[PDB]
Amino acid sequence: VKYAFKSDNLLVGKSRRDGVKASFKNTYSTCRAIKGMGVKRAFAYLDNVLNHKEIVPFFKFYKGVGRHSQARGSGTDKGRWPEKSVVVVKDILKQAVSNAKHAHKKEEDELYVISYCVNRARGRRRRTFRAHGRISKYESQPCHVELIVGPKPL
Amino acid sequence: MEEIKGKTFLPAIFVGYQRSRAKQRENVALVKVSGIYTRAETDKVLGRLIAIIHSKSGKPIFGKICRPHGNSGMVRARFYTNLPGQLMGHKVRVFYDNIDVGDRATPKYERLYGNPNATVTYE
Amino acid sequence: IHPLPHKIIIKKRKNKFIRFQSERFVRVKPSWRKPRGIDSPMRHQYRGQRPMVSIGYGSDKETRFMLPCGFFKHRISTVHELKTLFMNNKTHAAQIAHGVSARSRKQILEEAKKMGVRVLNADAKL
Amino acid sequence: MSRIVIDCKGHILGRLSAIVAKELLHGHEVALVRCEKAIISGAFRDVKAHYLKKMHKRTNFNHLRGPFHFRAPAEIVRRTIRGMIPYKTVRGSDAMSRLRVYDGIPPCCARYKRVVCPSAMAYLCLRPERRRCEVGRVAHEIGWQHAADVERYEKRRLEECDKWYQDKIQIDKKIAEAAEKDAELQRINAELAKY
RNA sequence: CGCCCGGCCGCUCAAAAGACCUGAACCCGGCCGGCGCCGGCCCGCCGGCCCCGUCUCGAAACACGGACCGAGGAGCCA
RNA sequence: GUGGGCCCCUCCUGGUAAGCAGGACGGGCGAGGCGGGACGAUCCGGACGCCGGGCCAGGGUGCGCCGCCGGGGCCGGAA
RNA sequence: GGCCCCGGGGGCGAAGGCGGCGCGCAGGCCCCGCCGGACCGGCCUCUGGUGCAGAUCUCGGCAGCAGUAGCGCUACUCCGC
RNA sequence: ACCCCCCCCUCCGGCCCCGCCGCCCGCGCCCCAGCCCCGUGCCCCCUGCCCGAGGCGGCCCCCGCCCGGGAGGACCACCC
Ligand SMILES: [K+]
Ligand SMILES: [K+]
Ligand SMILES: [K+]
Ligand SMILES: [K+]
Ligand SMILES: [K+]
Ligand SMILES: [K+]
Ligand SMILES: [K+]
Ligand SMILES: [K+]
Ligand SMILES: [K+]
Ligand SMILES: [K+]
Ligand SMILES: [K+]
Ligand SMILES: [K+]
Ligand SMILES: [K+]
Ligand SMILES: [K+]
Ligand SMILES: [K+]
Ligand SMILES: [K+]
Ligand SMILES: [K+]
Ligand SMILES: [K+]
Ligand SMILES: [K+]
Ligand SMILES: [K+]
Ligand SMILES: [K+]
Ligand SMILES: [Mg+2]
Ligand SMILES: [Mg+2]
Ligand SMILES: [Mg+2]
Ligand SMILES: [Mg+2]
Ligand SMILES: [Mg+2]
Ligand SMILES: [Mg+2]
Ligand SMILES: [Mg+2]
Ligand SMILES: [Mg+2]
Ligand SMILES: [Mg+2]
Ligand SMILES: [Mg+2]
Repeated sequence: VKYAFKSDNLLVGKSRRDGVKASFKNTYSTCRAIKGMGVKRAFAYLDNVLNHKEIVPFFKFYKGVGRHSQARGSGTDKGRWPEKSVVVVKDILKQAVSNAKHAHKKEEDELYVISYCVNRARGRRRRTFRAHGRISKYESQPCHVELIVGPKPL
Repeated sequence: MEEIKGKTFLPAIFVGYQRSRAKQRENVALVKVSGIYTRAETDKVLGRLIAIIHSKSGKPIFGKICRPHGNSGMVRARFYTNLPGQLMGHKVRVFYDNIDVGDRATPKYERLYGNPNATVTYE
Repeated sequence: IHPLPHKIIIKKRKNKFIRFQSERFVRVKPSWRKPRGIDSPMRHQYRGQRPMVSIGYGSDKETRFMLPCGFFKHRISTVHELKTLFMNNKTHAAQIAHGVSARSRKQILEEAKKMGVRVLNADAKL
Repeated sequence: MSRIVIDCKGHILGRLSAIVAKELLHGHEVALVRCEKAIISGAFRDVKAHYLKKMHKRTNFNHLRGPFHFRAPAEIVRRTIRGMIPYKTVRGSDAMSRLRVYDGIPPCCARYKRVVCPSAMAYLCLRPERRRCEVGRVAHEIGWQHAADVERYEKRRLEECDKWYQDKIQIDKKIAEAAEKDAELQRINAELAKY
């Protein structure tokens, strides 16, 4: 399962995980909410989300997501605190930053998040029982996640 | 506009295309010439070179006054290239003098499809 | 490499005749069909509908099938066919069939340049 | 591409509206001043009943979706002009954006040159026995709050301009003494040849 | 093989073809551009345009069938 | 293939009547594009290959919306 | 079933796929670039289980809805952890 | 004239003044009668077509949350 980021003549650190048992829409929002940051503050911000000090704002998947006071300056009024998505994204970020530092003695002080991609993967199929003798599905939406770090975008 | 710069003119307006309530013909433009309130007073502006300025690129389109319309001084005109609807309500210039623009004032169906039996020569 | 002068080429319609309601459904292809419904608006040809095919659009018989460069077309695969079809011809130019390889495109192109035939896909495979 | 400024004293509402609408659609900027002195023919009471019958029409389930009925003469004139424009298109909206309509003469127009349209003025349009009323009074009966204010402001400015005209008289007597520029006589003769 | 603590680099091979030939549509994610058909004009203006198929004197109908997409699907034979 | 028709103009029959039901010469819609009658299968004109020019039927000519002036008068529905 | 002038086109790249021009009133045809990796046809005569938008069509895949509707039987807590 | 419209009263896009503090744009002023109409039955008619700064009229810009209580409260918001 290939990389979607196909830039050339740049020095990047790449990491990726395929088939992740976590909500696709939650994980997508987490990655888009950290896109563009320096890596130090992306880690600080992810830890803050884990501790309910900041939020993830929700574009593109928001019907039923509640409005909250910590979304007061982001462009929307809607956000949440996806804890499993934050776990996965922190681990993939550490992999990418380690890759970049070990491939070039570049510091965390000139690294930024410059690209992400999330896609939908094949789910686990269980079943649930409905009234009047019926049976319906109880699937999951797992995801493919990649994440790219490199030098300041301009 | 570096060719018609010094050329003084009589003012006009492009009000619309020739139409009925069902149909609209974009080949012919309806044009209002100042001081022309009568069908008979259109003789003097008949056959004259005119021009409009298309905003983008700032360049003019050249055309000619062809025919009267109604009883009240309206005229029909044909331009080098048929006009976009955006240009309505804009001004038209009627030149007092002569300019040789060559073939660049005459409509496209007369320019090509005019039937001189123009054989494509191939040199 | 030049044809004889001809009458001016006239195309009576410039766009393609497109199937009714093919813009709404992916499953309905743009290939032309004849409307045949009892309440069909395009069958009735009320105003504002798409134009309909008829023999009134056909091209003038002297210019029909003539390519923009003024030559009629022959489609060939071998040097034998090239020689045969362009023995004493001043109205057609040749075209190489798409399946012919580079090795033999060389030889066809040389023989055509000798004879004095124009080829319309000269520089396909370098 | 100047502006045409029209003084609406004396004019018939529908006839002036037709003129203004055609002029706007020819890409012209037009202001109209003194809208409360325009005229509607008929008895004032008939005009009144007509405007109250108009006011009765509103959307039953929510009046914020309904037709809005403006009470000032300027916006009455503006709604009448919209009646003659195709305003739900881009062309019609541009024509609307080119208009302006006023009660009294405000300072933003106080030094423009006004014109009239005699072929739509009531002393030329209406027969002497026909009744007639002015828009300001109908507006005052249907709910306009500002009649007395417009009259006080009009009084003050008319006095001010009456003063100004006295200087204007002498300032013209100097301007007119310019019968001594032969670089102008040498072409007034040419004007005369053609006139 | 090397490096981090599954990932990255690169290795076999003509080629990953890496759990597998090719790999369309419907539908979706990231970057870039912009905000229905016909006609004129280079392009966002102006003009025209009810949902098909069907039974029916008569269908846009508040008559019925039809979320989308692919593949199959009905006058042949004695 | 069809053997459910329907409408208009004139002429009729039953019914208080009906956008009701039943008959007659001619025409139309059905199975007839286009313009007009704001809007309508049938009314007023005109009945059809793809284009360029001209003339114009029916209806109309304050603004929406293509198109005008002059002259002489006047200023839904029953008893 | 034949022909395709020293014996039809093909790893010097077949069929198919994705974009683009040209020809034809049209059904459709032809060429080019990229993918793909082994077969394919123009003309004459012969044969048919021979062309889809619809059938509450069949089988398969799958969207919005939507991170939505939803998760009897009294009860767990601190420390090791 | 219990009728109708306005006030009071409820909501209220937009706008205005004041605090801390730059840009752009245009060039045109009698009034009042019409069976006194006071000497009419004209002007303008070039917005670039060669026009282009003061005064007088316009335009743009200009202002934080988190956090905790509450007289506030589904979540938000609101008042501190
Ligand atoms: K389609
Ligand atoms: K029918
Ligand atoms: K049926
Ligand atoms: K039936
Ligand atoms: K029936
Ligand atoms: K139908
Ligand atoms: K029907
Ligand atoms: K109905
Ligand atoms: K309906
Ligand atoms: K409906
Ligand atoms: K039916
Ligand atoms: K039913
Ligand atoms: K049925
Ligand atoms: K239906
Ligand atoms: K009876
Ligand atoms: K027929
Ligand atoms: K018929
Ligand atoms: K078979
Ligand atoms: K649901
Ligand atoms: K009331
Ligand atoms: K009160
Ligand atoms: Mg259950
Ligand atoms: Mg059971
Ligand atoms: Mg595969
Ligand atoms: Mg259904
Ligand atoms: Mg199929
Ligand atoms: Mg009946
Ligand atoms: Mg109509
Ligand atoms: Mg008109
Ligand atoms: Mg079959
Ligand atoms: Mg069918």
